[PDB]
Amino acid sequence: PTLTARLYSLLFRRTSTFALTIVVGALFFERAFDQGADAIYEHINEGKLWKHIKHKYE
Amino acid sequence: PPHPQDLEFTRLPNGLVIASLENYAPASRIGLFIKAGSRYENSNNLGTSHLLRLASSLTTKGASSFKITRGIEAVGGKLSVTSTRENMAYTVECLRDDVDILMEFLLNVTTAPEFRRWEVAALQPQLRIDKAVALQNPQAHVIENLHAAAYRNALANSLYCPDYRIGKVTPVELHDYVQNHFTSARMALIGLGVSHPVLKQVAEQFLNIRGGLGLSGAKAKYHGGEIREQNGDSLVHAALVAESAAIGSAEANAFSVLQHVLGAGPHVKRGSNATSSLYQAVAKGVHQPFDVSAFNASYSDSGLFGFYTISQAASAGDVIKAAYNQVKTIAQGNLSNPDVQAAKNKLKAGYLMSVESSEGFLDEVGSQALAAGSYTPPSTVLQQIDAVADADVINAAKKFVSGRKSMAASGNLGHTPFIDEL
Amino acid sequence: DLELHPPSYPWSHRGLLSSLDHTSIRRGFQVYKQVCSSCHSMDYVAYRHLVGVCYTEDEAKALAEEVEVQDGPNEDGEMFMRPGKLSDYFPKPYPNPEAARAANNGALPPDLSYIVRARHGGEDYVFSLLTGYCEPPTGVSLREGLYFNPYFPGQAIGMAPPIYNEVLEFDDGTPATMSQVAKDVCTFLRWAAEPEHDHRKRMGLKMLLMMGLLLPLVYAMKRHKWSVLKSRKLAYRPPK
Amino acid sequence: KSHPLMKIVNNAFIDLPAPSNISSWWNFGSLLGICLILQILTGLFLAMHYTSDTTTAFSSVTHICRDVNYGWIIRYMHANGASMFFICLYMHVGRGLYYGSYTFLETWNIGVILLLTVMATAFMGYVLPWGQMSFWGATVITNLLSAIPYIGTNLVEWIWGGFSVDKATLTRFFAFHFILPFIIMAIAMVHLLFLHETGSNNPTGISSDVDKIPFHPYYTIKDILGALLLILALMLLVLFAPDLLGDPDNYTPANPLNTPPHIKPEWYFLFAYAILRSIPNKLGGVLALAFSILILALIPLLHTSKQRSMMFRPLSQCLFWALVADLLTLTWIGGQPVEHPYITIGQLASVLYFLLILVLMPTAGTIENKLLKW
Amino acid sequence: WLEGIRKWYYNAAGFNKLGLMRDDTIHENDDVKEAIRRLPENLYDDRVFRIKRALDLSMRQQILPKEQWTKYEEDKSYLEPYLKEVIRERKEREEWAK
Amino acid sequence: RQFGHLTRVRHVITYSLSPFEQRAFPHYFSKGIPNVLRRTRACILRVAPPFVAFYLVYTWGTQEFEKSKRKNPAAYENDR
Amino acid sequence: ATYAQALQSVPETQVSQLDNGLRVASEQSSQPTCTVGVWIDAGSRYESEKNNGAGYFVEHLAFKGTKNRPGNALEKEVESMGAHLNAYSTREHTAYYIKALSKDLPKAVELLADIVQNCSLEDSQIEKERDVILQELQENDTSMRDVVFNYLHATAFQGTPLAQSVEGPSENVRKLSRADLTEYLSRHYKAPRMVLAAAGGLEHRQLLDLAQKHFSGLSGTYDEDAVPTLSPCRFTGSQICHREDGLPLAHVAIAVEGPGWAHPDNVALQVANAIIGHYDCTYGGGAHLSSPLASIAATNKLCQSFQTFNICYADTGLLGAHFVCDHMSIDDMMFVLQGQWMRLCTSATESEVLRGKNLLRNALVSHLDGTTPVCEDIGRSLLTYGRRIPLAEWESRIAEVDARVVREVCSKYFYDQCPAVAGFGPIEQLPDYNRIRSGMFWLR
Amino acid sequence: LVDPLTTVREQCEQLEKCVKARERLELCDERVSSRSQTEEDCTEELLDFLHARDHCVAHKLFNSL
Amino acid sequence: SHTDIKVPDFSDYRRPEVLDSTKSSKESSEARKGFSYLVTATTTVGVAYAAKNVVSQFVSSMSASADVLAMSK
Amino acid sequence: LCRESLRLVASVSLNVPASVR
Ligand code: HEC
Ligand code: HEM
Ligand code: HEM
Ligand SMILES: Cc1nc(C)c(-c2ccc(Oc3ccc(OC(F)(F)F)cc3)cc2)c(O)c1Cl
Repeated sequence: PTLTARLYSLLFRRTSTFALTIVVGALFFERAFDQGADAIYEHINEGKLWKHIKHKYE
Repeated sequence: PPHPQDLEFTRLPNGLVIASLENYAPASRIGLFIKAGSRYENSNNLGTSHLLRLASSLTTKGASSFKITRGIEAVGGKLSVTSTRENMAYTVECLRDDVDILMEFLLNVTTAPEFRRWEVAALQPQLRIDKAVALQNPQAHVIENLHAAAYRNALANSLYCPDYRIGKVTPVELHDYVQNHFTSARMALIGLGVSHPVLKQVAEQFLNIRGGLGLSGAKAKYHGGEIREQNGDSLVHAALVAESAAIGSAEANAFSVLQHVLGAGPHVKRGSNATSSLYQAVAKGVHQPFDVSAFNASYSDSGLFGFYTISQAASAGDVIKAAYNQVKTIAQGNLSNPDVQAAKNKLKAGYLMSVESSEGFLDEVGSQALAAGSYTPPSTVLQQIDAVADADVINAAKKFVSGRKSMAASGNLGHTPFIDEL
Repeated sequence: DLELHPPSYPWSHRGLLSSLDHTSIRRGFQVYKQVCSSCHSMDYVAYRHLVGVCYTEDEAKALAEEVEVQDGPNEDGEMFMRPGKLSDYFPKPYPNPEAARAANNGALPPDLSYIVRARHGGEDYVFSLLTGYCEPPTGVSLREGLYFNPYFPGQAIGMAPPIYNEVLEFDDGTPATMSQVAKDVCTFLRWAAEPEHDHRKRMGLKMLLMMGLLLPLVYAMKRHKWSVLKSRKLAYRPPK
Repeated sequence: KSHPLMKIVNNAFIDLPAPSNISSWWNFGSLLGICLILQILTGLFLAMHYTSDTTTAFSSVTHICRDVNYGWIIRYMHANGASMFFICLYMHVGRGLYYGSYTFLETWNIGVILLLTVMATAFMGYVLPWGQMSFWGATVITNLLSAIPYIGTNLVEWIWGGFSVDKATLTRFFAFHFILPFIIMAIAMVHLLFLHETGSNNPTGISSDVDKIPFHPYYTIKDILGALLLILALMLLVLFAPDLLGDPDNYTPANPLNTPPHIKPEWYFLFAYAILRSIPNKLGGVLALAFSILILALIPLLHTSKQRSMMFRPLSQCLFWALVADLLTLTWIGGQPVEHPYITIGQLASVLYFLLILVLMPTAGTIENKLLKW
Repeated sequence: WLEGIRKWYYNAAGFNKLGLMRDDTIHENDDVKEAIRRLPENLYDDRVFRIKRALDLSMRQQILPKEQWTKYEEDKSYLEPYLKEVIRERKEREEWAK
Repeated sequence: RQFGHLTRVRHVITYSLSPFEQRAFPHYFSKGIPNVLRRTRACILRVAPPFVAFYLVYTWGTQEFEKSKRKNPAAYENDR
Repeated sequence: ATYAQALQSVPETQVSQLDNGLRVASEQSSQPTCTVGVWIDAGSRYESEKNNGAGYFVEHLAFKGTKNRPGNALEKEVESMGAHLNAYSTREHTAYYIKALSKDLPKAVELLADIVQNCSLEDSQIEKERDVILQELQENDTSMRDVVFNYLHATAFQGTPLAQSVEGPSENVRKLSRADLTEYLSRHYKAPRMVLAAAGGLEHRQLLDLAQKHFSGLSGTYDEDAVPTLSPCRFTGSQICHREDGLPLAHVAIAVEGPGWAHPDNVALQVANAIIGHYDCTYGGGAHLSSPLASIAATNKLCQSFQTFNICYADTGLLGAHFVCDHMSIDDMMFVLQGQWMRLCTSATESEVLRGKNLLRNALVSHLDGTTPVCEDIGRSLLTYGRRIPLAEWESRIAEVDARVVREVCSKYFYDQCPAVAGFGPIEQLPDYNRIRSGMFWLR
Repeated sequence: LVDPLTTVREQCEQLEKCVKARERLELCDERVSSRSQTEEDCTEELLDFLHARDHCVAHKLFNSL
Repeated sequence: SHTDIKVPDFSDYRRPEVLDSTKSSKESSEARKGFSYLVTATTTVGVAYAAKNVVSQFVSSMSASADVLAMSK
Repeated sequence: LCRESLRLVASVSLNVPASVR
């Protein structure tokens, strides 16, 4: 079986498990994305933010 | 194979026939045959048979409309009802372990129906359906008419309720009709795949109701004559018959043989019906799609015999005459011993096949059981076929060509002949 | 009736994902507190606002207690001054427009809270104004109290050129040039007028990536559904 | 019990027979709903913190942006949402003009009402924060009514509740601004109630009862996608260019003593401001500005082609895009000061607008028929 | 000459690209609705299909191959003779009411 | 009005296919791009001239507004 | 004398073979009449695009006389002796059979061997059956049942041989020459790809020696890579919607991919199909019917007739239902039907299974009542299953089917599967495919 | 201490358009200065210049800061 | 005849995995469904993320502003 | 209904259609 084919019969077939998947997956996704793109932005604007220049004034 | 059994037989004190082949099939098949067809409908309570037929499984004394329908379906049984112009045949089927439940529901339906005003009124418009579904076949028209043209009192009556009466049948008329015609002297209990002790035991206990024919039929005064329903179908159907003789006389057999001489039906798929005398006679002046076959009706009271024509629009005049001529030149006596010997095989085999499956068998056992006294094994029938001489056949054809005529036609009847033009 | 439009000075925060430079905000703040807090009100900012932006809580509170602000009324029903605290909004140069004008030859120095968004060009203008002062060309005289600035409209501003080299000295010890001051105070004024600015642009990134992800996925579903109709085949078969 | 009976009133959202071939121009009504609901939702949350008094009205909005949690996103979604509404509106009305949908007279005329209602709402909305353009926008726009002879001068004062746009006005404008949306949402349901009598038009202009499809699942998913795009367009403005469609003067609190230099109604009104300024006469201007919007109600009586849609109508097709381009021109001309050459470009664009609609577009349709032997 | 312009316009309008006859595009309306009712089985059934195919095309956003386009020369005015009557009968109905 | 009651259609056959049995984005660029280009070709001369005309009038009236705002020209004029 | 025991007393069908291939098959009862006939693996699935509709042509010609019996002799010899001669073609099978008297069995068996082997195929007769069949195709054109079922096939098995009708496209009928038919015949009527079945009054070995007498002389073996193999036919989730409004009633057929003659599921699927059952307006039951679809249909007149089916072929089938109904009742009829499928898949009550089991039990016993039935069972059982199967085995297999099975089995073939849909008539209401497809899954 | 600005202006007003404008400034500036009671200035020209200069100034001033 | 009616050929539009008209679809359906139902499930997740975020913002709108928290201390 | 290959007892039941023999 393919990944798609296993994914179908293990998680998408029963509408119960389908929903649970979306939930689990969305919790997992949320953190990954948030922290990923937070990181991309923080790099894109490296040096400039109060979290980068915090240490100096403590 | 297993070991063939005697179709047992009894006739209780009050004239009630009982019969039971125990052929150890997995299935059990039980009929209760009753003399209550169209013939016993008077000139007022018409259709009451027809409604009564549909009315199986309306609430009864011991079982509700629900319990009946769902109870049988719970074991996958079946409660059929089969009417002739003479006999009603309430017939059950099921596995041989359920026989008593199906027997039970059968007796309630026959001995103990309530016919509740609000159920019977609700059932009425089914007549409209069941009738229209059946008059799809243009034959039904023609045959219904034919009896109404031929006979008057009893057998002129249709199997399907007349128009005006649809709705008008009262629950009193059912009570009345059942009470008067569901009686021990008019009933035969037939069993296939069941032992004789239990069929008796139940018959004694729960079918012993008033055994006094509450009405009797008439003697079927044959009239004769013609009914013609002009209606523009592509084809034209028309039947022409004459007073034949009743079933149970050796004169019936001669007409049966006379039938398979003339026309029986297809025996070989897609053939040209080479042997069929009628088809072949009318095969030759007329070059078109057409059909003809030998009509042979035979009841206890009387009988019909002649032919049925499904011709073209304008070929009606030709086909009906051409076919008539062919029967005439049999009455005049052109019948080789080969032709009687072929027909005797057709019939001998045709009968033997028609009781092969349990379905036909039970209908013949119950047919004999009511029509006259006890079972007449196949050998005697096959023998009686042989018994018919080659004179009796030509005398049957002589009785037709000379006899009083009944014609029933429907189609576009512009080029259709009348009995006096024939 | 002629007007000179600003140029496009490229700030560290110009590009669509580029954040403000909090060090330069920090410096800019001092430029306000030292150079302009004596004529320009910044009515909608308070010391707490600075915390976590360009100052610590302690630094900010120390910045607060640096000022005497009025409070009251007390038990006797009388108003009294007290040292500032985090929740105090930057103190006001005057009591009212009439006072502010009467002190400056009739002209009222506008509030700087929203000045960056209240003017076309924004910091590219304010910068250009602050540094762009120059001499009246042959033909142009001016009233007393008016100075010629070509970036201002009507070229006759009532603001004395407010920054020259080393008008103050910064905490971190950057070269306190004129153009290096204007840059920092403009970077600050931007934050003053738009505190959301860094966060907004970060959300913007998340929105872009998210639409990135969804907008094809949905289009896909739409297409999956409509396939049935887009693919179909018709056939007219009349008889005779 | 189950309430199972009037979900079966979504026989006009699910099993509704729709045409197979409506293009993305039919996506716009839905969006206008999203716009309306969005605006309402954000408006309510803004109303939780705003105050209609002149002393605090500016101060409130700032407090919303600065100190109220995420108040700034809400405030800008609201203000840019107002623009997205009007974009969606002008697309939506265009569709109707091109494809001749104005034949659905009721639905159309109810439309022309809705439009006015939304203009009226948004006009008051922009007064609420009490910035310089908020005030002078109202003073200058409203005053137009006193052009109306005899009564107008009294009528204007009644509107205002005084002798000037004042605290007395700002409060009621807030009040009305809050209410109208709902009257709009009611009328909208009627607007649909009439449409569903006939079902939608399509781009051909040819009765599509021969080829219909269930609204669901087809046009639901089409519309979800469509909304997602609008949400993109909105969020780009809100998160990247939040003041792009705004005037900066409105970031300085209103002052009835010092008039701004270039006073101008917000962008979606500029086309009519131009038409108004074309005409030298005061009343003439007002009547012109009125006609400039209400002529939408005349349109159905000016139809002439025996074909419904412009799809199969070349001449008309051009004149249409000429109209759109002229609107774009008038919109530009309305944004500029009233100096050469803008006043003459103004004139001609204005005369061109009305000439197109009343004279040329109906003629195009007539000729068009003569060329097909109609 | 006019007949050159007519020919041009016909092909510019470009209903033909969808295999539609002129009288398939006519604006539905009481008279038209009536004329159409009077049409015979074949002429009606045809129009139904021409339109059923034209809509399907419009949905897919495509047109017919150059060859299957409706051709000016061959373009039947099938609805014309029927409608003219429907109209005249109504003009008579109005005249009489005057 | 709903399915069953819309209108009378005779002698038409529709063949269709499961979304699961078929491709979502068939011949997307293969047959898309040319179809798009034909479509753009179809309409372009009806749509674009009005906007081109806008572009001309825009830049003209703008740079022309800028002339009239500028200055005067004989090199002597405000005196003599 | 129980049901369990009654299955013991059933004659174990006896089967022999020949060196030349022909399997011989017979079940003995003491019946005075009997049925005997030839069963063959041939038809429109083995046919192909150019020769389609030939098996029907041969079946037509086969009774128009052999070489040893010219003209209408073959006909008259059978007619006159009393017996009956019939034949039929399907997509995967062909049978020619005779009902006769026991005594005639020897004479009967002879004629069959002549029909199969020594067929005339008169060139004058070919053009006679050419006009016949062309008119037999116009007949079917007005029999919505037959039309819809052929459409269902066409769009269920599109692009493969099964998609083909048994009767063949009206073109082929008009352009098939002797060359094609003779070839078909000699290439497909081979002795190992055939069975000789009979039942009634006869002893197995009387048949076998008649088979050696008349069927040893048949093509006894085959050549190497000419006797064909069957390609698996792809099932395609699709729809075919013949919208014809002038017809009084709409016929629809919907089905998902069936398992195939082979698979043991075909019992639990028959049990399941028995639960949903079947109906028409002339049934007595009305509202009191056990099948909720039937009772709903009856009280509300959703339809005037509906029947579930399991059409089986070699390595696939059609497992679905068919209904005839009013132009406005289609959606509802569909909704209830799919409802029932999903109800079975996700919850199948215990007793309602026990109802199905018994209905099926009843069905097969009361189906095999006669000779013509049992001869036909034997004739195909060998051509498909490889053997014949005792009612006592069918019983065992049925008795193992319970709730959990019926569900797993129905869930297996129905739940979330693309169905194939044929609709003929005033079907403007017939739901959209995208809608119907969502009717195949759950938790709405 | 010296300002990065006061260098970048010097270096920017080398370029051809600045000197060309500065020329026109002098040139009409003369004309305006040397007469009696004419009413113009060369403000326009000043701005013409300043624009040309400051476009440049802005293009690099910020590297020093 | 109605048997002239042959279904047209969809091989232009089909999925690769179901092109061979002599190969059973039953293998690939497993993965075909999975693949399409995946798109849906992702789209749902993204939307859930998106929704969770706009809601909670609008909610947080009503908790004490920094203005009111200033004095809380 | 069809045509072209042509060469009483009523019956009704509870599970069968009605047949006309
Ligand atoms: C002691 C007085 C004083 C100081 C110091 C001062 N200003 Fe001003 N400013 C004014 C006055 C008076 C105006 C009047 C503007 C006018 O001419 O109308 C003004 C005008 C302005 C404007 C003009 C608004 C506009 O659109 O033209 C800005 C911007 C401005 N100042 C910013 C600043 C900044 C930044 C600083 C220091 C970092 C500063 N000012 C220091 C008195 C001052
Ligand atoms: C239905 C369409 C609506 C439109 C087109 C609309 C339009 C506008 C506009 C243009 C503004 C000025 C925004 C600004 O410059 O900041 C505004 C402000 C406002 N609107 Fe609405 N609005 C609508 C509905 C609502 C509703 C239903 C409410 C409340 C229930 C509401 C409440 C407000 C409030 C409180 C303001 C003032 C805050 C601010 O300046 O942003 N609006 N509206
Ligand atoms: C709040 C403002 C409005 C809303 C929410 C709204 C909503 C809708 C919706 C949802 C539809 C169905 C979708 C469609 O066909 O596009 C529709 C159709 C229509 N609306 Fe509007 N509408 C508004 C304003 C207007 C206006 C101002 C006009 C005309 C001046 C108008 C004219 C129409 C017409 C003619 C149709 C149907 C024509 C067709 O089917 O092609 N509407 N409206
Ligand atoms: C023919 C046709 N009909 C309708 C109804 C729609 C249609 C209209 C609106 C839709 O969503 C809505 C969005 C906001 C709404 O609010 C309000 F109540 F305020 F309106 C109501 C509905 C969704 C679909 C459509 O897209 C087409 Cl093509």
